[PDB]
Amino acid sequence: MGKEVGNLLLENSQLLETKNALNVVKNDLIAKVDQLSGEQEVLKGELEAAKQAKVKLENRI
Amino acid sequence: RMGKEVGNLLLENSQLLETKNALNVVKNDLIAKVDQLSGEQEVLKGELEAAKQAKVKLEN
Amino acid sequence: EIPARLRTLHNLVIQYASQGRYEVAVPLCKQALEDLEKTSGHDHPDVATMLNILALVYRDQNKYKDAAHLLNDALAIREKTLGKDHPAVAATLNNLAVLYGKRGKYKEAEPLCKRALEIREKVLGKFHPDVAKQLSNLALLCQNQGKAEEVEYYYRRALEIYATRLGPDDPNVAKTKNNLASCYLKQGKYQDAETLYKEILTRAHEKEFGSVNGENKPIWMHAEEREESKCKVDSPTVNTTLRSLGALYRRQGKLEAAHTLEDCASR
Amino acid sequence: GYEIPARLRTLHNLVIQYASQGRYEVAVPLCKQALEDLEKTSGHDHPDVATMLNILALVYRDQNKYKDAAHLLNDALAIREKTLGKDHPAVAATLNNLAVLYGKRGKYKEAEPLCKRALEIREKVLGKFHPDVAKQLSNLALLCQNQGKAEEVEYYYRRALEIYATRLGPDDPNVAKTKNNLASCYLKQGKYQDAETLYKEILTRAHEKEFGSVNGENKPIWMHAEEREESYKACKVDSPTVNTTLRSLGALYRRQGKLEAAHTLEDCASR
Repeated sequence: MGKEVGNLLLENSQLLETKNALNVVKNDLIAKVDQLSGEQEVLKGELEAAKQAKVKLENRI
Repeated sequence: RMGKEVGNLLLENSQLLETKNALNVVKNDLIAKVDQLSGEQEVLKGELEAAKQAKVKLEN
Repeated sequence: EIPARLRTLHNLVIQYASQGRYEVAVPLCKQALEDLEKTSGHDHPDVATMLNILALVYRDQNKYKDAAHLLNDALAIREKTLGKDHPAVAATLNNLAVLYGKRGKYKEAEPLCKRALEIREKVLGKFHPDVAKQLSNLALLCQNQGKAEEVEYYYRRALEIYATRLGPDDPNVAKTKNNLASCYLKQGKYQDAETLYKEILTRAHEKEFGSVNGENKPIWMHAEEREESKCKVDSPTVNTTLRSLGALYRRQGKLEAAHTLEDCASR
Repeated sequence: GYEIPARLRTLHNLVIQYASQGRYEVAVPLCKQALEDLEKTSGHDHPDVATMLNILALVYRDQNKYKDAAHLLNDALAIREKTLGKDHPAVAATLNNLAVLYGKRGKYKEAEPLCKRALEIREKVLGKFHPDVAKQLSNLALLCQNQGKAEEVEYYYRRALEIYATRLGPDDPNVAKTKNNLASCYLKQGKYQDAETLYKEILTRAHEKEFGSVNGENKPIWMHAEEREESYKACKVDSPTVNTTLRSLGALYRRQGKLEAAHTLEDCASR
């Protein structure tokens, strides 16, 4: 029983370290997805601003 | 109460394991969405810099 | 309705819980809850938000006792932090009431629904269309309890909002008049339900072929004329009406009237 | 030949990021979970498990878990020898990595055969006179310099220079870098005239790139100082490599007794 408890405590600690590492990465990955989705919305605006400027130039030349 | 302690450790080990595997699943999915987005942002950065040069080409 | 930082994780939870990847959704929710109490503390609008999400995932799993408990805890946080008579508090009461009704705890769901309608009226106004949607839902909780009078009152209040606030052509109006007529039929208020059905058919007919004149008579008026012996509206609500009024004519003995109305409905 | 596959790219950066922040408690478990996810699908003997193990060993290098890092790299090379076969660039990359870990701990002799096997793999795939074979010969020369194997250093740098000078241009900085390193090795052997000629070669090419071919007027920087020793100046301080040369040859003239020559060369280097 004592040997089994020791092993379970070792495994529980190892699992906990990994769970907390995975939680840290998951949080960081969400923030990178949020920064990217926001940055893509910026670029989508810049592209549709120049797409209208394409027609504005042609009306002159 | 060695038996009571073992039972609790087995419960905690399972709870931890369920969470670790759920976190691993999400992390993997989040990486794939970052890869899809970084690739898509490259297409857009390329498209914007192609039209930025085309702005000058029309004016000439 | 969801705070800015929680938005991504919230969607991720909904997505996993929709894919039926419960083994992923539940632990994501559970870890996020611990991360929220670390910073904010249990009594927080974000912990309340996060708990509501989880109890809805437990509803999908059919962990009904868990879902109920989780929502009670969430409403408790919402009463402190956001205060009583808050829309978030109303939303939770509706959630607990929907969970209770599903289990068949109709009487238990009845006060929750009543408190939420009271919150809705205060914030939106007595004659708001959402107050009408709430009155309709509360009327349905009494129908399941067989509280015939209560059903009539609530559907009568709902119709008042629908008919005046929205147009007559609105489908919500026809839906209510069909539900209220049904409630009348259960009470034995046959003539009341009959008039309701006629109203529906008459507006339908008028929208299609202008104002009712001598030549242009409605569908019912044509059949009542047919009983003294000598349409194709793709609206499902208008079919229910045609069938139901036919059923009434069938009970009234006006069989030719029940027939032509059944036929038009068949068409 | 250290190509990181498409999948591992994001996670790999995340590992490096955490291991740079010194968040070892996050980096090591990320690596460890990724390894289990890789054996689930691929199986231990896989190029991706090998890649993932090499990354972790470099995280254990940063921690100074040198025995762990060594073991991990041995396992990675073992996978790479089966899966990719012996005499593969990935196998060469791992041996170099293992040799870099040994050199760090001062096990220069132990790192010597590994480096020698990798150079042998490089020669087979790239060709004997490839510029990467020259970069390897240079690395193997540093290994001997650390062991004080003076003759070996000269051989390896001589081979490297042969590749650099013929395969690449004379103006290439790799050529000047080698000629300065080889001249240094000569100075240790007492081959003073050999190192002197090497320095002069460097200075003369530098001068020629700036002001065309050397004629009557437009003599190089050294030739101006050697003539100065018997009794204007246009010298370009373009490269740090060209300064090392000027300072070096200057000191070398101080040994010869040609002090005015040592002076003007020191001055041009100062400028």
